Amino acid sequence: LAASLACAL
Repeated sequence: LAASLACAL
């Protein structure tokens, strides 16, 4: 979840 937030942004 954490990495997917960073990736999205």
